[PDB]
Amino acid sequence: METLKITVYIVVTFFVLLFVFGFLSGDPARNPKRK
Amino acid sequence: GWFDILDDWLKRDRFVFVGWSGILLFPCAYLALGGWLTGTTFVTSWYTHGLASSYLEGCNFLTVAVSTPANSMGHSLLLLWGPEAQGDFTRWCQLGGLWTFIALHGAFGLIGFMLRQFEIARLVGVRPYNAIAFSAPIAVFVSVFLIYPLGQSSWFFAPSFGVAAIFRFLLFFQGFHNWTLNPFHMMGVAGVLGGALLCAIHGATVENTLFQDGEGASTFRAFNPTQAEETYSMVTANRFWSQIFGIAFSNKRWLHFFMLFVPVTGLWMSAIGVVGLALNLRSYDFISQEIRAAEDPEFETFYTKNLLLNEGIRAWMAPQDQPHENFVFPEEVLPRGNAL
Amino acid sequence: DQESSGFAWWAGNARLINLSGKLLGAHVAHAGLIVFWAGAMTLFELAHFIPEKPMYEQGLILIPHIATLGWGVGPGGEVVDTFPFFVVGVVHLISSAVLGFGGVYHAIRGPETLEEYSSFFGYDWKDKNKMTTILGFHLIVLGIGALLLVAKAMFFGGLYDTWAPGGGDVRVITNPTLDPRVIFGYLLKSPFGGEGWIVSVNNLEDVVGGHIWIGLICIAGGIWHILTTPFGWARRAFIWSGEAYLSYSLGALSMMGFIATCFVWFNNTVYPSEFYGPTGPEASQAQAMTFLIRDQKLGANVGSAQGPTGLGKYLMRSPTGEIIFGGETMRFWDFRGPWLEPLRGPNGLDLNKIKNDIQPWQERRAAEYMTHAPLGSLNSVGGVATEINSVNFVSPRSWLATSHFVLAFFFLVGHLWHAGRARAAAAGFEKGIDRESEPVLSMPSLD
Amino acid sequence: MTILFQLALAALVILSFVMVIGVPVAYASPQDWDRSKQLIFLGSGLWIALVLVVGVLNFFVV
Amino acid sequence: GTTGERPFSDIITSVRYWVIHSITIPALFIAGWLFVSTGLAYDVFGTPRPDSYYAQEQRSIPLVTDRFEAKQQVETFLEQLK
Amino acid sequence: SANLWERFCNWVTSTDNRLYVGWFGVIMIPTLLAATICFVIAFIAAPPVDIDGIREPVSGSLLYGNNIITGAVVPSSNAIGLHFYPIWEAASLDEWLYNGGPYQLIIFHFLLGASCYMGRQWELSYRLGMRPWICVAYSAPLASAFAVFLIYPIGQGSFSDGMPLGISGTFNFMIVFQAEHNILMHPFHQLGVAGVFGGALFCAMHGSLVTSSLIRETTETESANYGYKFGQEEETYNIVAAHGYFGRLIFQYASFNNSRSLHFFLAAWRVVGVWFAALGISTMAFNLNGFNFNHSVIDAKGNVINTWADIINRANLGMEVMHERNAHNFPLDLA
Amino acid sequence: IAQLTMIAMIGIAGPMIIFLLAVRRGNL
Amino acid sequence: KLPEAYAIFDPLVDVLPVIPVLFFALAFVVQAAVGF
Amino acid sequence: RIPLWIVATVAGMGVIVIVGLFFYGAYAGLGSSL
Ligand SMILES: CCCCCCCCCCCCCCCCCC(=O)OC[C@H](CO[C@@H]1O[C@H](CO[C@H]2O[C@H](CO)[C@H](O)[C@H](O)[C@H]2O)[C@H](O)[C@H](O)[C@H]1O)OC(=O)CCCCCCCCCCCCCCCCC
Ligand code: CLA
Ligand code: CLA
Ligand code: CLA
Ligand code: CLA
Ligand code: CLA
Ligand SMILES: C=Cc1c(C)c2cc3nc(c4c5[nH]c(cc6nc(cc1[nH]2)C(C)=C6CC)c(C)c5C(=O)[C@@H]4C(=O)OC)[C@@H](CCC(=O)OC/C=C(\C)CCC[C@H](C)CCC[C@@H](C)CCCC(C)C)[C@@H]3C
Ligand SMILES: CCCCCCCCCCCCCCCC(=O)O[C@H](COC(=O)CCCCCCCCCCCC)CO[C@@H]1O[C@@H](CO)[C@H](O)[C@H](O)[C@@H]1O
Ligand SMILES: CC1=C(/C=C/C(C)=C/C=C\C(C)=C\C=C/C=C(C)/C=C/C=C(C)/C=C/C2=C(C)CCCC2(C)C)C(C)(C)CCC1
Ligand SMILES: CC1=C(/C=C/C(C)=C/C=C\C(C)=C\C=C/C=C(C)/C=C/C=C(C)/C=C/C2=C(C)CCCC2(C)C)C(C)(C)CCC1
Ligand SMILES: CC1=C(\C=C/C(C)=C/C=C\C(C)=C\C=C\C=C(C)\C=C\C=C(C)\C=C\C2=C(C)CCCC2(C)C)C(C)(C)CCC1
Ligand SMILES: [Br-]
Ligand SMILES: [Br-]
Ligand SMILES: [Fe+2]
Repeated sequence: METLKITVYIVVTFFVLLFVFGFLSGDPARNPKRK
Repeated sequence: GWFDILDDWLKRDRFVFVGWSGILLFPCAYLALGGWLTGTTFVTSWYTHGLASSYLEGCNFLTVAVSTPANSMGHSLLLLWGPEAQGDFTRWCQLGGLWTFIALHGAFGLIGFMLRQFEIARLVGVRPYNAIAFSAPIAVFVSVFLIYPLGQSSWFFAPSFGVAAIFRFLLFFQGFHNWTLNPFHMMGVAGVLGGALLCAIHGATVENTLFQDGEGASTFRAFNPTQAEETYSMVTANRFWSQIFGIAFSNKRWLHFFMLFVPVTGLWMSAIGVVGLALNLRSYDFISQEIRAAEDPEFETFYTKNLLLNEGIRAWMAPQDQPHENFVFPEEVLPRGNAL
Repeated sequence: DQESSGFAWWAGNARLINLSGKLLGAHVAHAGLIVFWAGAMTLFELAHFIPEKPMYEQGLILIPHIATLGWGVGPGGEVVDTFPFFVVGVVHLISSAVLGFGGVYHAIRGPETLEEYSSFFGYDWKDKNKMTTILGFHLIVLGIGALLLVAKAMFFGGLYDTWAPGGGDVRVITNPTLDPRVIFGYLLKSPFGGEGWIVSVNNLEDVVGGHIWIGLICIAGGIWHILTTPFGWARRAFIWSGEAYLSYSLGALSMMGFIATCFVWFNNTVYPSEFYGPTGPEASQAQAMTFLIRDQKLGANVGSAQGPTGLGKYLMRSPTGEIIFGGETMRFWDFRGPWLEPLRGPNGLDLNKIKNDIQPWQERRAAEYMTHAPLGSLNSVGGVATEINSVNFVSPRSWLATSHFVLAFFFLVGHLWHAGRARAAAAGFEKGIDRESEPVLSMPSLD
Repeated sequence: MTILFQLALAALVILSFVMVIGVPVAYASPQDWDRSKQLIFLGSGLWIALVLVVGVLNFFVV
Repeated sequence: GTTGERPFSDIITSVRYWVIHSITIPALFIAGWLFVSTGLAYDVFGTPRPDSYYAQEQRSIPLVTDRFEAKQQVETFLEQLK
Repeated sequence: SANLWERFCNWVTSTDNRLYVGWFGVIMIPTLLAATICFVIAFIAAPPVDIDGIREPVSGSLLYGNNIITGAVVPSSNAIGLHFYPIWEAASLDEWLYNGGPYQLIIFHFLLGASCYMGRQWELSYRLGMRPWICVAYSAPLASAFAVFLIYPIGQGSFSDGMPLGISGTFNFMIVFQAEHNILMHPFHQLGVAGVFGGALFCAMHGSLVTSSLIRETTETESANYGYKFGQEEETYNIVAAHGYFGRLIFQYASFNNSRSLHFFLAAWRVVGVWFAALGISTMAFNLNGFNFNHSVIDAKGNVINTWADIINRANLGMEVMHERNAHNFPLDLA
Repeated sequence: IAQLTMIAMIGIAGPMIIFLLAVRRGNL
Repeated sequence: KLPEAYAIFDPLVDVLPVIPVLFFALAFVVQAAVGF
Repeated sequence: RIPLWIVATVAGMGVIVIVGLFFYGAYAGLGSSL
């Protein structure tokens, strides 16, 4: 069982990072135009 | 043309339009809304349900109502000059008289009012889709206030005009009828929910689509009333859902006629099922189940669980709920879990 | 001169672009209002608390707080003198003056702009540091209070400890816990049933010895935001609108109301059951505890008493293999408190201590928490949903849990509100889209 | 001095019910903002005091 | 579009209104309050005085037994309590 | 040139893709799928689950409770209450099965993911210039479901009492509620009905009137729902032609004049109360239940004169007693 | 017996601080 | 239970807290006097 | 000519005050719990 744990955590992690690191660079600009 | 003289006055665009409908709609729609309030605050049902109705008795807004008549009555329309009260407001008041009353006047008020749509939309000149949409409601009321009672025992068992009064009606159904398990009612639900979902999906789907066709930071001054064309671009909003929830609209013409269906529709559904409860002809059991349950102390489904509730919400109820059928319930006899 | 130039009415409020001393004296307005309730209702409780009758059977929540620090305490928790309560109550109503008085000043006769007149007390939302500055400042003002307790538990009258050696009795915390891990640990783990983020605080030192760790953190924070302009990444993200700032610091609170409502609902320590009510779980355990006792006395053997479900009538094993009351109370096995702990052992309940060490007092305390449970009725009617009209108490812990939630909830939808629109200012969608250049009209429509 | 007390705060009672009504108008009404603005420091002197009067006075209760 | 609208949007501010109505409101308020303070209400709808629910003794409930002679029952069921 | 990540970050935020994979989506999708497929299967073959503590598994399902109204996904078991039961705990997947393990995994997912939909429901509100408060009307939704999956549980002991996912489990979950919290006697639950029983009432209108006012584009040759080719900036339906009616139904001033103050009101009614309800349940998860009038109304000597809501009490006491029979050995249900 | 007087006074206080402010005219 | 010498005052303080509701409730009195 | 505003405040007390009697009569009325 325990072996699965980590696999699962990793995945979870791999993503959040994708969520956080991702939402960071090139965002407040992510739209059509800024007026 | 005296006929046109009366007509003439009637349908004359007053402040709050009167109309031919006005001669039916308005009176009944009065003593009803009225009668409710009248008994709500002055009359007791103590001689039919030995319970307090009016605010005078001490009752609370929630705990007040014009309780249906004693089942001893039947479906007799308790006329004031009805052999029941023999003609006597005070008694006729005590024998529940107001019920058949409130119900029937409201009956004709609901009639008079649906006709209140057909009149206007025909003068003003528009599709009869409003009045048509009133079918949903005439059904609901008709199903749960006349047919139900009529096909059952007394006028008694019919809903009673109040809050806690109908709240009862609810549990009642969950109990000996197990309404919650009916295909129909499970659709009424479908309507009354989605219809609301729509009412809002579209509601705020609008407030957040429209354009800057006004100046300030508030949308109230924004164009209208009917001038410039359309506030929300049904295209810019479209691609919003077609990419979020997968599928969106096109053609506000239908989105405005599917908004009608949804509720007026589902609401009619239940109304049918409800007629089914008249003849107790309801959806209570799942044969395939009771039989597989009978011979196996190890098979339990929510269904059975729910099913046990009923007995509970019935054994304890009925007696003090159905006074006229002198229920005598020993302490033992009464079902109930262990320790509670 | 507004409403025509100002946007809307209901939303009429909110005028403020670079600066405004009106909204200044408006936060210094309302924020006075708050001080008023503090003292207003306080004086409304002391004006009630019967000589001696459960601090919770009376609608008291402000008092119950002032108590936990140790003002009017009493070996057991029984108020000793209805005076400390009064001191704050008025020191507030009076306090409502200063914080109130000048509130109405900056609001009508106060100088609008904060640039034309003063220049240090004048901001501008786009001003990155002015903003980043004031921050650490109020941060510093928190690091201060963050130390009163330190000095309230260590010097001016320790807190009321319901985990004292002989019974509840305001002792003075002398050994605050300064072990960076245990204190930095709490937050660092425990999310669910096993334990709570921070809702799980065994002793009153892990708190004092910890509030110390925070009174510094936010303090050494002023010396940082005050002393510093944004770093290099956060420039991006974190849109710097005035409105947005409202959300930024808003949805925080929403998170706090939640992490709040929980503390009162569960916590036994910072929320002594003696001043407030008996934590829900504590109630459920009171039940079994009682009937376990009522029964053992009748001559029964809880140790071997076989349940009706076949599980354990009074006791059973836990997924950890420990002993815990039975029936349904298993739902609350994680719960802990002073009246049971001694009647506890090395593997969970101890069949020995549970047979004779069952000291007399516990049976009753264990009783009170049974009768008085975190359940009631809107119109205050204590007892299960369907109890006759007689007792009418409704637990404070029940009241603080509910209340806050409704608030902390809405707030979360309140943060959405602004943090989502304010994303449209620095974008200009806020007011809709432009009738001529709608950004979707220039996109390769997927189909 | 049990007696004279009751009036010491029953003084800061009618003072502020009045301060509540005054102060406002003084920043809103054109009826000379300066004469009212000065009478303003009137009760704000009794205020500071009148409470402080109930101040050390409060200790002499029963 | 077209509107045969009468005054309204102001008639509350009407100087004569809050006058010939500073007499009609309270004259209506107490009018009813008496319909109550008298006890008339009861005698009107038959509603029981909080003392006239169960007779001083017996614990039954005057449930209307039949349907055609209902009133009669109520009759004797009323005199009952005494 | 931009490196490969700067691309990823455009693909995920591209306003082009068939269905937007917003950042939130990066946690929404992976989550949502986990749940669904899990549920979707254990809804088929769901080994006998034992919700309430007592070891007496009640497994409605298909490959057992061969039915659609019956079966559902059964909750966690008191035993491991409010405790996190991570599939990887059960010393045997068979163990993770007995103890409702499948439930959680799914719930936490559909919960958090819905939160993700909540968010990624605004990612376009921004990624595409337009007012952001669409996602806000989705608050009333989410929150609720949260109230019936997370709040009530945290509130009481363990998830054991958390809206079992399945038609009939709903009802059970509900009936229990009504019997432990006079939730039908709530001025909150009122507000769910209040609005829900409104949106239904109103969806019928705007849908009514609108359709009730359409120009003239085909003459029953085909249908009338063609009086609008998509994209046109005109408004197939006539506004004032419309109001002229409702203003004429209930006196004017009562029918809506401005169209934008209309459509808003449609999120106004639903969301406003659907929230309340969401709060109501979430409120009682702490035991501040509906009104208590049991006996309330009294007599002179003291006889108890019955309040309608007294009846409501029996139909409650009834369910009260029978629910979770043989699962508690004492007289007071404090959960 | 009844401070129902106090509450109404405190009440009428601020809703009539506006009256005087509107009858004296004063940029409200 | 208000310290003796102040008993004469519980009569008022008893209505003290219920002020705060009045304050948002007040910001409305004004706004109508200004027709919004 | 009475200030349209005061027409709304004097009345908004009528309900605000009557419902207050109402809410009291529920703590001592005939519909009390005593
Ligand atoms: C691991 C992966 C899971 C991911 C989850 C995905 C779903 C996310 C959706 C929303 C975010 C949820 C995040 C976690 C929610 C935690 C809920 C919970 O039950 O948390 C569990 C803890 C446990 O607290 C209790 O803590 C107790 C500790 O006190 C006990 O023990 C103490 C120490 O001995 C004392 O003795 C005390 O007297 C005694 O009572 C016990 O351990 C109990 O077993 C324990 O339940 O509670 C608390 O953390 C409350 C305070 C912090 C948690 C959050 C607060 C409220 C959050 C609600 C937000 C959702 C609302 C819906 C949103 C609406 C629209 C968006
Ligand atoms: C760098 C200078 C500076 C400092 C030291 C402060 C300090 C403070 N500001 Mg502030 N402010 C500043 C600049 C500053 N401000 C600027 C430039 C602006 C915009 C122009 C503002 C706008 C602003 C608003 C809108 C508000 C504040 C408030 C506050 C107070 C926060 C209340 C609190 O922390 O809980 C109190 C808890 C504590 C533990 C405080 C510890 C005791 C300390 C403060 C000792 C102070 C001694 C003295 C003041 C007596 C007590 C003060 C009183 C506040 C109790 C705090 C006193 C809030 C407030 O309270 O005002 C009504 C508030 O609403 N400020
Ligand atoms: C949130 C914190 C905060 C901040 C950043 C400010 C900032 C400001 N206030 Mg201010 N104010 C506040 C809270 C705050 N106030 C509160 C809570 C009240 C009501 C209790 C007031 C009442 C008020 C008035 C009536 C006036 C201001 C003025 C000002 C501006 C210049 C005066 C000044 O600030 O002196 C800086 C503060 C000090 C240097 C501290 C000195 C403290 C000494 C020891 C005592 C101060 C006098 C005190 C003994 C007598 C008080 C009476 C006073 C009203 C004259 C400046 C922008 C205006 C001003 O005076 O501008 C020239 C002005 O007329 N305020
Ligand atoms: C909690 C902190 C907080 C703060 C500081 C603000 C601040 C602000 N909000 Mg706001 N808001 C919040 C939480 C907050 N909000 C929450 C939790 C929600 C719901 C999730 C909202 C929803 C919201 C909306 C829809 C709007 C604002 C707006 C505003 C701005 C206008 C100020 C305003 O209109 O008040 C001054 C007075 C009022 C707003 C009236 C309040 C009293 C109401 C009308 C009750 C009326 C009584 C009557 C019985 C109501 C019947 C019930 C019925 C209304 C449902 C202001 C910046 C407006 C804006 O966009 O500008 C910023 C705006 O349109 N907010
Ligand atoms: C309690 C919270 C609160 C606070 C602090 C404010 C503060 C403010 N609002 Mg406001 N507002 C609120 C709630 C609040 N509002 C609500 C709920 C609504 C919805 C109706 C509004 C609707 C609104 C609008 C439309 C406007 C404001 C405006 C303002 C600003 C100017 C105030 C003014 O011109 O009044 C003038 C003051 C008077 C006419 C007399 C009021 C009497 C005083 C202020 C009360 C005295 C308090 C107490 C009884 C006396 C204390 C005694 C003491 C001296 C000892 C100011 C920042 C204006 C602005 O420009 O901002 C957007 C504006 O146009 N508000
Ligand atoms: C006429 C009588 C009546 C009416 C009108 C209602 C109405 C309501 N009751 Mg209710 N009730 C009644 C009688 C009634 N009740 C009685 C007699 C009882 C006794 C048991 C109850 C007990 C009861 C309980 C315990 C609860 C209710 C709740 C509700 C509300 C649920 C709807 C809602 O709020 O949405 C909010 C919910 C959502 C918006 C769902 C969230 C959205 C998720 C994500 C949907 C997921 C979609 C799915 C994943 C699809 C995936 C893809 C798909 C598209 C293919 C609603 C207002 C619920 C409530 O009010 O809390 C909110 C509730 O918990 N009732
Ligand atoms: C939630 C319950 C519910 C109520 C409160 C309700 C109320 C109303 N619906 C109306 C309309 C509609 N409802 C419609 C579809 C629906 N309406 C629904 C559900 C309701 N509709 C359901 C959800 C469908 C949608 C799926 C259509 C579209 C219309 C109309 O267009 C119409 C409208 O335009 O409204 C603005 C209004 C017509 C007024 C009228 O007929 O007066 C005449 C009748 C009178 C005055 C006498 C009352 C008649 C009744 C039988 C007497 C009962 C009196 C007592 C029972 C009072 C009850 C109070 C106690 C029981 C507590 C009225 C405000
Ligand atoms: C801010 C507004 C926003 C909109 C939402 C507001 C929703 C508020 C809902 C409140 C409704 C009930 C209030 C309870 C107060 C109370 O309890 O009054 C009761 C009667 O109530 C009532 O009479 C309710 C009045 C509703 C009747 C209106 C029906 C249509 C007629 C209108 C035509 C006008 C031309 C009587 O009280 C009783 O008082 C005694 C009996 O005399 C008893 O001893 C008890 O105390 C009992 O409570
Ligand atoms: C501006 C504004 C406003 C407001 C504001 C504020 C800020 C508020 C408030 C308020 C406040 C902030 C206030 C205050 C205060 C109060 C005071 C200042 C008072 C007093 C009182 C007293 C002092 C008392 C009491 C007492 C004593 C003394 C002791 C004991 C006894 C007794 C209880 C009697 C309004 C609403 C108009 C709206 C608009 C804006
Ligand atoms: C424990 C304890 C204590 C203390 C503690 C503390 C003091 C702590 C802490 C802390 C903490 C616990 C903190 C916190 C927090 C933080 C946070 C909360 C954060 C965050 C943020 C975020 C999350 C964000 C944002 C964002 C995102 C989200 C992503 C991207 C974008 C951005 C960046 C914007 C004491 C002893 C005293 C008491 C008891 C115990
Ligand atoms: C009976 C009868 C009749 C008629 C009738 C009537 C005429 C009725 C009525 C009536 C009425 C006409 C009643 C009434 C009423 C009302 C009331 C008693 C009310 C009220 C209330 C309320 C409701 C208030 C208030 C409120 C508010 C402000 C808050 C929330 C909402 C509400 C609305 C609740 C005749 C002789 C033909 C025949 C015999 C029988
Ligand atoms: Br059950
Ligand atoms: Br139990
Ligand atoms: Fe529309």
